[PDB]
Amino acid sequence: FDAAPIKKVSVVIPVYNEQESLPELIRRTTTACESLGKAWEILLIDDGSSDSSAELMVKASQEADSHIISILLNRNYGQHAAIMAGFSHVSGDLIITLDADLQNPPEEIPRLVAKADEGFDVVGTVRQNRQDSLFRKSASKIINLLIQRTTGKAMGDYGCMLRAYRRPIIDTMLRCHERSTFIPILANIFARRATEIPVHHAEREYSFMRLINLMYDLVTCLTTTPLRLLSLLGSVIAIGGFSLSVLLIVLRLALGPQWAAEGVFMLFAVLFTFIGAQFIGMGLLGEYIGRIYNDVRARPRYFVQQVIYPEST
Amino acid sequence: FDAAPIKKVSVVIPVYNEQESLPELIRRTTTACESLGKAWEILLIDDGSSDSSAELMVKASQEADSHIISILLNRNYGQHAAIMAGFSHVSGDLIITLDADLQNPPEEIPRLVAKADEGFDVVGTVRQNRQDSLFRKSASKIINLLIQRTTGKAMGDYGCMLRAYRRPIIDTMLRCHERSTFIPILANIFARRATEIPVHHAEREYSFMRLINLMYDLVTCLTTTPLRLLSLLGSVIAIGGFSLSVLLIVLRLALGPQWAAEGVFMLFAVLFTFIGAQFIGMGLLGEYIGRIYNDVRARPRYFVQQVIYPEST
Amino acid sequence: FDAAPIKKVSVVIPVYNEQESLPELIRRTTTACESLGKAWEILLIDDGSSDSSAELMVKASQEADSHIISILLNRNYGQHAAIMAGFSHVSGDLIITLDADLQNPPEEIPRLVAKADEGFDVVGTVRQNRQDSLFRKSASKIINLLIQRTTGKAMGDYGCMLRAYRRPIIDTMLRCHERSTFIPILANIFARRATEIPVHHAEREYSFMRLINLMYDLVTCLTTTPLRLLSLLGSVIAIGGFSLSVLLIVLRLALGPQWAAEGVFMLFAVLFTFIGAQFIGMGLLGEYIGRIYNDVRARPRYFVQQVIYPEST
Amino acid sequence: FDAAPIKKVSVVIPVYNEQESLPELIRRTTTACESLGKAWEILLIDDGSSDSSAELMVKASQEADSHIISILLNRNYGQHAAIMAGFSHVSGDLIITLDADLQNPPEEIPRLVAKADEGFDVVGTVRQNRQDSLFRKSASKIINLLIQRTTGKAMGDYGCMLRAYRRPIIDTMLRCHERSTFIPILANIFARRATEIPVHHAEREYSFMRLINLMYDLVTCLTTTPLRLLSLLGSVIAIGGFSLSVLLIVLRLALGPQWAAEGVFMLFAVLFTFIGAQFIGMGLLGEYIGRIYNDVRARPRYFVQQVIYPEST
Repeated sequence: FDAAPIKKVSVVIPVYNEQESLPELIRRTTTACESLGKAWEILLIDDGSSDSSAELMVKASQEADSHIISILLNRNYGQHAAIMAGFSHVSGDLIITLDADLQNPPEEIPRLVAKADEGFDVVGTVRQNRQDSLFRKSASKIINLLIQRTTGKAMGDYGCMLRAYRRPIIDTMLRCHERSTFIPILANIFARRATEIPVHHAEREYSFMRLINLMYDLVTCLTTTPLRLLSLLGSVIAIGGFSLSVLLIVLRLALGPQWAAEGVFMLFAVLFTFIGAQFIGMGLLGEYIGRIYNDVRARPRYFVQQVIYPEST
Repeated sequence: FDAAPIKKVSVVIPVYNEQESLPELIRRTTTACESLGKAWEILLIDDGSSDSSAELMVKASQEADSHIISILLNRNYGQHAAIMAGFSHVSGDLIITLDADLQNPPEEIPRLVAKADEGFDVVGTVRQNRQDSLFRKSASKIINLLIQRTTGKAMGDYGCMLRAYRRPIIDTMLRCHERSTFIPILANIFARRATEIPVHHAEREYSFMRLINLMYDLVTCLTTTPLRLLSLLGSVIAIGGFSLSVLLIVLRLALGPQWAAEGVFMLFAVLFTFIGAQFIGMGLLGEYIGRIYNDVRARPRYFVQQVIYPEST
Repeated sequence: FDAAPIKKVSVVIPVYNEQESLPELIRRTTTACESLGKAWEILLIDDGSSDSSAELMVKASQEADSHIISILLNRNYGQHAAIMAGFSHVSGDLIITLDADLQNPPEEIPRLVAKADEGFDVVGTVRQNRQDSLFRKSASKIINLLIQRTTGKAMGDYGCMLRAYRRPIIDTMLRCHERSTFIPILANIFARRATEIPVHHAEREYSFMRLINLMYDLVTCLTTTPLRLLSLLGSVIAIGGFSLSVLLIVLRLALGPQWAAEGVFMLFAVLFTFIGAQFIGMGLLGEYIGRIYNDVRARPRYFVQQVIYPEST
Repeated sequence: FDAAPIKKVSVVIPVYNEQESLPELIRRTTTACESLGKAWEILLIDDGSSDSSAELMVKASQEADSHIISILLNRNYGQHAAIMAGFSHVSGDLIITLDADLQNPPEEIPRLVAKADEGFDVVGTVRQNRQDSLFRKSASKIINLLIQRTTGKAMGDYGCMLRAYRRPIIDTMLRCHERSTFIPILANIFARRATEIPVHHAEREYSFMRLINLMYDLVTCLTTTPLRLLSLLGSVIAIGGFSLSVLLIVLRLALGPQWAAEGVFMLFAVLFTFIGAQFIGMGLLGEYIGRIYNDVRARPRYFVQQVIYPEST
């Protein structure tokens, strides 16, 4: 929970079939870290590549005066799991995640280090003038609002990989064993102070079905409200059907029969009341189902910064 | 599990942006504790405040001859989590929870200590002549009955913060890791002897949507009966539709056709039978869902007071 | 896993407001145990009684040359929990459970010990000529068949308290932490050899709503089949509606219109197909829900009796 | 994670009432293992047999110069549990599972050992010209495709028992405590390199209801997609009903009334919209239910092969 100036930096980079980009990535990333004036290390994690990426990483770590640690996985498990493997081997005070495709320039690293020295626990980035499609642009805005309400911190670009975390944030994320989650969201759940800064990127150009799968992951990770709306929806339908049934009953007695299908309409009104009550029942199940999920994840409830005892005198 | 007289008292107070009230709270609370004639300590827990509350607490704990312990959290986590942080640092025999807004006078503390010395494990309070709205007043009565049936102990005011717990009660509540719960309810699940006494309070004046959210938390924490009512409701609907279908079939044969829409009515009757069977199915799922929730919470099953072995002679 | 002759016997008796019966229970139970010719102990567990039962138990355990161990609970938790408390304090090779109301004579204890010496891991009892009501008598038969199919062992009377368990059976039941269960059922899940014998009892005369609650507990503890029947039921309804819809479509073209409400009937047939598909969906959820429950309970998968390694020569 | 040549082989064989086949199985299996030129052991696990199988196994293990280890279970628990018992007692580098009914010849063992020496972590088998029924043949093809998509490895015959696993694969499967699963599927989730080879078998001739039960186990073990299809199905129904309702409303105003039952048709269209929304609600529950199941199983997220640190110079 230290707010002291940073002394060492750790860089975490997942690798999966990056044979062509590695020589340039290592050179540019190394130069930027040397300009910090601090101790540093670089972690390369191979996620079961098949294009000689592992051979290059071993050679780099054996090079004279190297600061590169190579972690090799037995097979492909995912980018999220590869990052968590790196978190378990870091030794620095500030942790920075980066992409191996060189979409995010390594030259932006010094800016994040300087911003963190001002006391921010988490430092994010926002890509400027990326000119995405309207559907994707609109979706990003919706996600940003949802994260702001739930976590209290904003996220302009949830999909950007360039971010900085302080060590106390990383240690607690290692205490969360939930399989479905999003690391940037998890950090803001424990962060006290956060900010974002603008960055530039390489020109563009996941798939559509990957995007829709991601929407469910975000919503389930953030809120259980959708299960609450089932009961609200049902109560509206149930009340509407009940009111119409009474109106038809009272209307015909005070005004005599009016339509040939008058009996059929009353039967439908009773049916709609039952349909609404079914939504309430499903929402009733949702209240228990949602609470089971929180207990299963078992996130930490609090973290203590310091305790002050009265003087023994 | 001691019924012996109290020797030390611990006071737990959550703090969140109470800069204006702290100077008066510390003075009044300190005086009342000094009148007990017992050893005492006061715990102040800051839940990520932003109005210089943390600075005052540190100064108070460093004051000469102080009995104040200050616990600082890295960010805001909630009143419930802040209280649990205090429970993990207490050292007394009787634990008292209090509010930092001075709604509940600190001068009532000696009364609770005296009542606990008579052998009661839990001592509650009831606010007199608070003149709440009819909807809120009616809701409190319903909650009191529900808690009485389930726990065997009554609770006139579930929302009052001034309460006393003996150490054996606090230790077991620390063994319950359920995220959604209510501390006063949890205490009565392990208490042998309990009572409530009247108190006075400052004049009044959560929001409406906060109240409805709280109702679900209370019901889910107390009972799984609502999932049982789905099957009962369905059986009534299913039996009604089946009876009407038979009546129409028998009626027309013994009395000939009667209505133009006679065929349509029979189809509706068959439908209502299916609708009821759907409620049974959802209730069937509820039986398993509710039992999963109890196992996940994993509350203690029993506590042993003492064991008497026969004499070795 | 020993099949050796029994050397010591442990008797477990839950107590809850048995002030009048205790003096006779202790005398009769003590005499029967002395006739065995083996070492023995008696455990009395008080489940938060309020009629001086605890005072008598302490006096009995302090009596000269006593074999009685008294376990006192801080409050009432249930008969099932009281029994589990006794299991955690036994020291014998054969464990016998008995009722404190003297409905089951203590004089039947020697018979169970003799039967267990023949090599049976579990020994049960069946009450003769109890002349229960037809509804209760029929329910017992249904439960017996269900337990036979699932466990491979029969149970004539699931409600009889007089039973004997060998130590290896008790130790494993202590490794099952499921809150909702039935001890006699759990024993047969690990027993290799079991039998039942007839006994006599005091003349009769739970409530009706207690009986229906118990039926759900038994079924959920034994099988998940009821969730499978939802899909089977839906497929029948869906196939029926689809067939009728085709018949109406083909029938009218090859035979012209026949009824005024012909269009309405086709709409109902389409509806019934949707209704059936809803049952399939609920059953689809049940497949996952039922498997979650088994993992949460986390019963032992196997127990090893002995391992024979080849001779070192 | 060694790719080194195999030095010792372990054979695991579950036994349940194989009195007639054991003498031939032991002789043939022993000869094949002696031809390998490596150290070897054979494990026989008795799953609560009742036909003198246990007596023969003990005699075999006590025979002079024997390599047979006998593991006896207290009762029948299942073939899957019996295999896991063997995995906990193996001591070799390559693990081979075999059937005691001699359907799979033991003479195929040397082929699997040779194939594993080429660097494959898992080696499977495919039965040739078994001439199964069309329904069973078609089902096998569907399962093979499903496993290929999910695991990245194919499985021609999921039901064949003859397979080889390297030690690193077995150790991790012991870290998966899920009760419902399929061992061959679990191995491919951690394997880097896998292959299958053809084998021959004895001529044929589970039951039908056993086959349908197995289909649910496979699908639940592999994917949660079926819960996603509920929402997709509902959206189609909801959109269709909404479109038809608008068409009827617009059509009649611009073309006047057309049918006597025009009002009834509109009511049905509104109903179908509600029916579809119910499918969405169930799918909404499925998103949470499916994620609870993955956390409960708690499979390992990754395995590290080696870590290369930079030279200290």
